[PDB]
Amino acid sequence: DILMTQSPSSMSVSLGDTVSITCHASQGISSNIGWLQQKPGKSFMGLIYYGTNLVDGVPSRFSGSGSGADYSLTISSLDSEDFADYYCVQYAQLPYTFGGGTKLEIKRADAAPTVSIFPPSSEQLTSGGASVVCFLNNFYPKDINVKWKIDGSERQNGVLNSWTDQDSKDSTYSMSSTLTLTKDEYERHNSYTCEATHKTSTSPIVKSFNRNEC
Amino acid sequence: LNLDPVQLTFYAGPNGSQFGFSLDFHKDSHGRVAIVVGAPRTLGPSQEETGGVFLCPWRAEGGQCPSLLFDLRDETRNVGSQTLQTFKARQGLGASVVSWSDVIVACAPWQHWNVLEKTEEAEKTPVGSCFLAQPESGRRAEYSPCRGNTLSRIYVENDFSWDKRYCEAGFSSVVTQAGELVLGAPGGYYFLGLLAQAPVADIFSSYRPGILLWHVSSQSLSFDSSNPEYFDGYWGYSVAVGEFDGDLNTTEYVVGAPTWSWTLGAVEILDSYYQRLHRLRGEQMASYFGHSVAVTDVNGDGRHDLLVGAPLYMESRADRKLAEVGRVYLFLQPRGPHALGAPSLLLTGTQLYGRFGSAIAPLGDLDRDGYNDIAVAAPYGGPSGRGQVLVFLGQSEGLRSRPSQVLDSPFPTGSAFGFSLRGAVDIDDNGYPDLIVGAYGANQVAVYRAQPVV
Amino acid sequence: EVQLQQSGAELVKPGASVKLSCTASGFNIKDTYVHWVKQRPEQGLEWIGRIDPANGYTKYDPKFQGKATITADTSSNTAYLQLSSLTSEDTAVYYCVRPLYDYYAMDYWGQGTSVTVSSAKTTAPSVYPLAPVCTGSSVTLGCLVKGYFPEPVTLTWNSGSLSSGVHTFPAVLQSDLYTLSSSVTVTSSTWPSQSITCNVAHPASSTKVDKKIEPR
Amino acid sequence: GPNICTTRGVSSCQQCLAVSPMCAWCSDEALPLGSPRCDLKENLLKDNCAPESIEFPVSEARVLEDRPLSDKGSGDSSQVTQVSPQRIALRLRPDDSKNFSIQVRQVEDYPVDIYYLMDLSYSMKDDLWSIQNLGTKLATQMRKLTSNLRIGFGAFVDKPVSPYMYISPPEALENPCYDMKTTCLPMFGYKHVLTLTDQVTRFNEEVKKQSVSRNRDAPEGGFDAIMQATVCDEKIGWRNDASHLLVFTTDAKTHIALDGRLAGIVQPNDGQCHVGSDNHYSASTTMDYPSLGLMTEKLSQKNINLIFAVTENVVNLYQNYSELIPGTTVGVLSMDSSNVLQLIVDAYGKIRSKVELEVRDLPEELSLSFNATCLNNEVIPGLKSCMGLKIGDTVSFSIEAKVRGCPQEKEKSFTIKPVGFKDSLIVQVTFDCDCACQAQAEPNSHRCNNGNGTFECGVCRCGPGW
Ligand SMILES: *[C@@H]1O[C@H](CO)[C@@H](O[C@@H]2O[C@H](CO)[C@@H](O[C@@H]3O[C@H](CO[C@H]4O[C@H](CO)[C@@H](O)[C@H](O)[C@@H]4O)[C@@H](O)[C@H](O[C@H]4O[C@H](CO)[C@@H](O)[C@H](O)[C@@H]4O)[C@@H]3O)[C@H](O)[C@H]2NC(C)=O)[C@H](O)[C@H]1NC(C)=O
Ligand SMILES: *[C@@H]1O[C@H](CO)[C@@H](O[C@@H]2O[C@H](CO)[C@@H](O)[C@H](O)[C@H]2NC(C)=O)[C@H](O)[C@H]1NC(C)=O
Ligand SMILES: N=C(N)c1ccc(N2C[C@@H](CN3CCN(CC(=O)O)CC3)OC2=O)cc1
Ligand SMILES: *[C@@H]1O[C@H](CO)[C@@H](O)[C@H](O)[C@H]1NC(C)=O
Ligand SMILES: [Ca+2]
Ligand SMILES: [Ca+2]
Ligand SMILES: [Ca+2]
Ligand SMILES: [Ca+2]
Ligand SMILES: [Mn+2]
Ligand SMILES: [Mn+2]
Ligand SMILES: [Mn+2]
Repeated sequence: DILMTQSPSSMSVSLGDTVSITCHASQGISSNIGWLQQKPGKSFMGLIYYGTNLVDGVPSRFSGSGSGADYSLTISSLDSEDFADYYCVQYAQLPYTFGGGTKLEIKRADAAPTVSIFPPSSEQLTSGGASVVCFLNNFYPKDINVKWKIDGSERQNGVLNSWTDQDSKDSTYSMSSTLTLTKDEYERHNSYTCEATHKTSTSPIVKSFNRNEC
Repeated sequence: LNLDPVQLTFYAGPNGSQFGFSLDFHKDSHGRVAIVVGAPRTLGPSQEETGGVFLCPWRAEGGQCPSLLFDLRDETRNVGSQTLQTFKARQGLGASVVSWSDVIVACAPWQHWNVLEKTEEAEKTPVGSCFLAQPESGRRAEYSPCRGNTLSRIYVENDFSWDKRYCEAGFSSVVTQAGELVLGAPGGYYFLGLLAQAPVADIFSSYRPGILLWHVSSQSLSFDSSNPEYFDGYWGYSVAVGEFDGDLNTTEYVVGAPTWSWTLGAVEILDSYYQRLHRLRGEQMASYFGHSVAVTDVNGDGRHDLLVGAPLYMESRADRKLAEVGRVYLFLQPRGPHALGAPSLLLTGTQLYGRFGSAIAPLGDLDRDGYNDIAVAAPYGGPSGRGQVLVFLGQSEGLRSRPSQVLDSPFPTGSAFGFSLRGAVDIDDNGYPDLIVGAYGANQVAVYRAQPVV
Repeated sequence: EVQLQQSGAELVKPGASVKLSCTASGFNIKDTYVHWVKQRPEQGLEWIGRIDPANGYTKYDPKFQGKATITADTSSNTAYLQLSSLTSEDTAVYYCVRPLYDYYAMDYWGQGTSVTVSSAKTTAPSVYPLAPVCTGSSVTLGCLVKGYFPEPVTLTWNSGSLSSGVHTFPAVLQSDLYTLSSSVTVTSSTWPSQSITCNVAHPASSTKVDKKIEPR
Repeated sequence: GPNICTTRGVSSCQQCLAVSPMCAWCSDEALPLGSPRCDLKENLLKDNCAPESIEFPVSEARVLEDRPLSDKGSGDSSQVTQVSPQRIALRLRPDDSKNFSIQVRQVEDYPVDIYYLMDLSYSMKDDLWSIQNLGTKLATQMRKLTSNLRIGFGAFVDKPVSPYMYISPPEALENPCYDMKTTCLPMFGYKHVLTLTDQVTRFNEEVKKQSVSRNRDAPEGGFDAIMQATVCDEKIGWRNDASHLLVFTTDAKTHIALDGRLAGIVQPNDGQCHVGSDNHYSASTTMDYPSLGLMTEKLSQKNINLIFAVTENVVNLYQNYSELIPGTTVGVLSMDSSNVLQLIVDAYGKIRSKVELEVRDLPEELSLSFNATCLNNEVIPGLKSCMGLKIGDTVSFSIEAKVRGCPQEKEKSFTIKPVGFKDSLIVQVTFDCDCACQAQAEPNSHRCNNGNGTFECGVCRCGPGW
C-alpha cells in the first residue's frame, strides 16, 4: 500500500498566522490527494480534492499545492475556527490510505502546572481499594511527564492517566494521574509521591503525603 | 421570398477542414451577433485531424475567422488503481455547435475513451464529448456524460445493459431557454440512443481540468430498453425543444430516431423526464424519417408546430417506379390536450438523390406578415445537383405548398450546400431575420441577408 | 443539500455482529461511490471499502476482508456496513463517505457511528470524595467516578452551580469498566466554609449519587 | 353526300389529310369548280378524278426483322432470339392508329451466372461449414435447367472502423476474437473471392479456405457489398447474355444510407466500382452505405436479379425492402444455410416465371395500349405483364399505337423490351402527314394572283411573307 507521511504531528500557532501542513507519499500519486478537517468532537469536512481544488463552501484562505509525492495544505490568516485536526488522503491506488494527522493548537506563554495530591477516600478503603489521585492543572506547553513514587521508589504498575484538550478560556492543558492499589498493598508503605516534569522548571514539582500522618 | 441572392457574404476556412459542417448565431454580452462555425476535420497540433471551431465576426465582406481555441491534447489520469484515457484524434470537434446566452457549446461526437485496470480494459470507444466556452471571459468547461469506468467483462455478464460506451454524445445538441444543455447520443445503450441533459451553469461549476471522470449531480439521462423496436434506432440522431403539453413551466423534447423499428424511423415528443407524450412513425422504411426535426409556430396561433425531414423518401411515380427525392412532414399542434394528428402538409423533393429535407431551419417571420417561415435544404438538389435551399412561407392554415424563393448553391459540385442551416436572427440589424448556410464540401459558409419585400 | 445521516451508537458484545446504516439526504444514494472509514485515537484513520449502489459491486482493503461487509439498498436510499465476529479492536468510530465531483474523492462525510465492543454488564459508578491533606490561597478538591459501564456520566458541582474553575477529565477504560475524575478550584475562604457536593448521574443504570466533600 | 372532309372546307392537301384518316385529296386539274377536292377516296373516283392524282395514305405496319424464337438458349454466339419480331416499320397519318403484335419466350437452357455474396460475421461460422460442397451440389441441380453455369463467391462483414470495429487492445485488430477462446480474421468490409467460373470445384475449395470475422453492432454492411458486386462488372465477371443471380445471405439487420455518420462518414455512395487488385472494397471507411434507390438503379442497369436469402428472424425486414426494390426475391434461409441450395433453385424458377413489357423513348404524341395473352390463349385486356410462367413458355401481346395530331419530326423510333431480357422490339415510326404532290410545287406561279402565290397539288397557296 501507499504510506502517507504527514508532518508535523502538531503545531502551536496564533490567529492570523500563515501555516503550512505537508504530506509525503511512498510513491508518486500525481495530485490524487485530498485534505480533510475535523473540528474538535465533530465529524469531518472536505477541504481539497485533486491536490488543489477547493470543496464547495470552503473559504479561499485554504489552498493546496504540490506534485509527485509531496503536497502541502496552507492556511493564510488563521481563524479561531481553523484550530482543529487536519488529514491527508491519497486515492491514486486502492486501498485508500490516510496521513497521521496534524493538530493546530493555540500558542500562548508558558505556564507551570498546579499540582495537587489526594489520598484514598474513607469510602474506597472500606471497600478494599485504594486510589491516590494527582491533578496537574493549567499548564503550557502540553508536554509533561508524571512519575509516581512509593517510599521514594518509582512505581509504574497501576497508573491511569487522562488529559484534557486545550481549554477554551486560557488555552492551557490539564492532566489527571491515578495510582490504584489494593487496600492491603496500600498499607505496606507510608510515603506517596507524584513528580511533575515540565518545560517551566528544571526541578520536578513534587507533591506527596504520608499515610496515617496528617 | 425576400432573401437577397445577389450580394452574398462568404466566410471560409482551411481546405479539407469541413468548415461549415455546423453553425449557429452567437450574441455576445452586448447583443452583437456573430457566427460560430464548426470544422470537424480541422488539423490539430500533431498534424492529425481533430476538428476545430471558429467565431466569425459579422462583416459584409466575410473572409477568414479567428479560432475559438480548445484543448486538443490527449489526457491520462492514474487514479483509483485504474488509468483513464481520452483520445482526441479524429474526434470531430465542431461536428455540432450551438450558442446560448454568451456561451458556445461545441461537441466532438467521436472522441474516444478507455479505462485500463491491469490486463483488463473498458474498450476504446467513442463516448463523445462537448466543450463549452465563454469567449468574452475565456472560461472553459467540458461535459462527457457517457464516460464510465466499468470493465469490459462486466458488460458481457449483464448482456450489455446500460452500455454508454458508444454514445457519441454531442452528435446533436440544443439548449433550452432556461439554459439546460440537451445532447443527442445516437449510439447510447448499444446503439439504441439516449439523451443527456444538464444545466450549463452546473457543467461549468462542477468541471475541473484533469479529473476526466466527475459527477454532474443535476444531470439527467434517458433510459435503456429491452424492446427490439428501439434496437439500432439511433434515438437522438437529431434533437429539438418546444412547448407541446400546454404547461408553459415544462419544456418538452423532440427526439429523432431515423432507424427506429427496423429502419421505419420515428420522432418522439417527451417531457423533461423522458416520458413519451407522442410518437410520429415514419411512412417508408429507410427514408431516414427523423433525420432532421424543427420546431416553430408556422400558422400564428401561438402553438409550436413540428417539421420532420425524411431525406431518402422515395416518391411513387408512373410505371410502378420509385425515385429517392426526400420529403418533409408538417404537424400542426392541436388546440389543448390532444394528440398530433396526421401530417397537415407533405413537401416532396424534385431532384433525384437531392435529399430534400436533410436540414430544416426556422426562419422567423421573413416577410414580416405575422407568420413564421422555414427553409428546407436539398444539399444535392437543383437541376445541376449542386444543392438548393427552398423557402416556404407560413400562413393561417400551415405552410404554402410551393416555395416562395429558391437559393441555388454558389459553390462547386459536392459542396453539400445546405447540409447545415440556421435562421431567425437579424445579423446586420436591419429589422429582418437572415439565413446562414453551410457548405462543408467547399469549406465555406454563405450568409443571405433579408431585405424589404419587393 | 447533501447530508449523510448514519445510525445511532452501538454497544455490543464480542463475537456478535452489527450492521451500521448510512442514509442519504438530499440526493440519491445511487449517484456516486459510498465508502466506509474507521477511526481510532491511536491507529488513526483506515479505509474499509467502497460500494457502487447502482450495481452493488464492492472493493475492500484486505485487512477487513472477513469482518467488513458493505451492502446498499437503493429503495431505502441507504448504505450498510456489517461487522462480524466483533473484537475489542473493532471499537472505533465508523464514517460513510462520498465524493463531491471527482469520481474517486472523499469529500462529504456522515456524522459517524460509535461502536463499543465489551462483555461488561451495566454497572453503576462508585463515587469517592477527594479532600486534600492537612495552607495556601487556593484550594483544590476532587471527585473519583470509578468502575461504571457503559458511558457516559454527567458530573457537576452543587448541581450546576459551581461551574467555572472546573476540570472534568475524559473517561478511561480500566479492565472493561470506565473510570472518570473531576477537579475544582476556589479560594480558601470558600471551603470548608461552604458545602461543596459532587453530583454524578449514570442514566444507563439510572443512578444519581451525590457525595459531599468533607475535610480530613 | 357531304362529310367531315368537305364540310370542313379545307384549303390545301396537307389540311385535307389532317381532318380525318378517311379523307383523301384530288390533285387533278380537270375538276369542276363546285366539286370539292377533299372527300372520300370513293367519292373522288366517282367524280372522275384521275387515280394517280389521288393522295390517300393508309396507316400500315410491316416487319423488317422477324427471326424465329429460339428453342434452346444453349450454345450459339449469343444468337438466341427471345423476342419476335425484332424490328418493324410503322406508318401513321394524323390522329390515326395502327396495331401490331410481339411474342416473348422464356427460352429453355439459357446461361446462368450465380454470385454468392455471404455474410461472414461470427454467427455465420456454422453456415460456412454447410456450404463446403455447395458448388458441386448446385451444379448437379442446375444442370437440369442450364448447360452454361458459372458461380462465384464474395464475402462481407461491416465497415472496418470504430465503432463497428473493435480497436483495442492492439491484439484485437489482428484477432477480433481475442477476448474469446478462438481466432478470427481481421475485420473487412467487402472482399471478392472468386470470379464467376464454370469450374465449380473452385467454389468448394475457396469456401473451405474462408473463415469468419467479428464486429460490434448487429446490422452489417451487406448493401456496400451488393453495390460493388453489381457495378464491378469485369471483376465479378457477369456475362452479357446470361441470367444474373446475386444471392445475398445474412442472418441480421443491414446498414442503410446515412448510417455511416456514426463512423464520421458523410460522403454519399457514388455507385462506382472501388474494388482493385487486392479484391477488397477500398472506399469502405470513407464512403457511406448506398441508398435503396441507388441500389435499384445499378441492379437494373446491370440486369442483376438480387435474392434475399435471410433467416426467419429478419424475413419480414427483407420482404419489406424487397417491395421497395422491384424484381427482388426473398427466401427463408436456415440457421446454418443448409437449405440454400433448394432456395436458389426456387428463386431461379420464380425469376423466370414473369414477362413484363417496358417501353423506352416513346414520343410524347404517341400512346400505347396492350392486350396480353398468357396461359392458353386467354386474352387479358389492358395488361402488359404475364406471371406464373415456366421455362419454355411463350406469351404474346397485341399493341395499338395512337398518334395525336402530327409532330414536327416525321421519323422517330422507340423500343419494346421485356424487363431483364436482352432482345427487344424496335418500332421505327414514320409520320406520313404530307402529300407527294407538295414535292413538285410551283413557287411564284403565274396561275396564282400574278406571281403572289404558290401553286401546289392543284390549288393556289399564299407564299412566304403573306
Ligand atoms: C413489414 O411491413 C408490414 C406492412 O406494413 C408491417 O406490418 C404492419 O405493422 C404495423 C405496425 O405494427 C401494423 O399497424 C397496426 O395496424 C393494426 C390494424 O391492422 C389491421 O388490418 C391488417 C390488414 O392486414 C391486419 O393484418 C391486422 O391484423 C389488423 O386487423 C392496429 O391494431 C395497430 O394500431 C395500434 O398500434 C399503433 C402503432 O402502430 C397505434 O398507433 C394505434 O393507436 C393502435 O394502438 C397498427 O395500426 C400493420 O397492421 C402491419 N401490417 C401487416 C400487413 O402486418 C411489418 O411490421 C413490417 N416488418 C418489418 C420487419 O419491417
Ligand atoms: C384489346 O381488346 C379489346 C377488347 O377487350 C379491344 O377492344 C375492342 O376492339 C374492337 C376491334 O374490333 C372494337 O371494335 C371494339 O369497340 C373494342 N371494344 C372495347 C374497346 O371495349 C381492343 O381493340 C384490343 N386492343 C389491342 C391493342 O389489341
Ligand atoms: N440496450 C439493449 N437492450 C441492447 C443490448 C445489446 C444489443 N446487441 C448486442 C450485440 C450482439 N452481438 C453479437 C455478436 N455479433 C458478432 C458479429 O455479428 O460479428 C455482433 C452482435 O448486438 C446488439 O444489437 C442490442 C440492444
Ligand atoms: C390488328 O388488330 C386487328 C383487330 O384487332 C386484327 O384483325 C389484325 O390482325 C391486327 N394486325 C396485326 C398486324 O396484328
Ligand atoms: Ca411544457
Ligand atoms: Ca401552430
Ligand atoms: Ca412569413
Ligand atoms: Ca437582417
Ligand atoms: Mn453479424
Ligand atoms: Mn449461423
Ligand atoms: Mn455490424
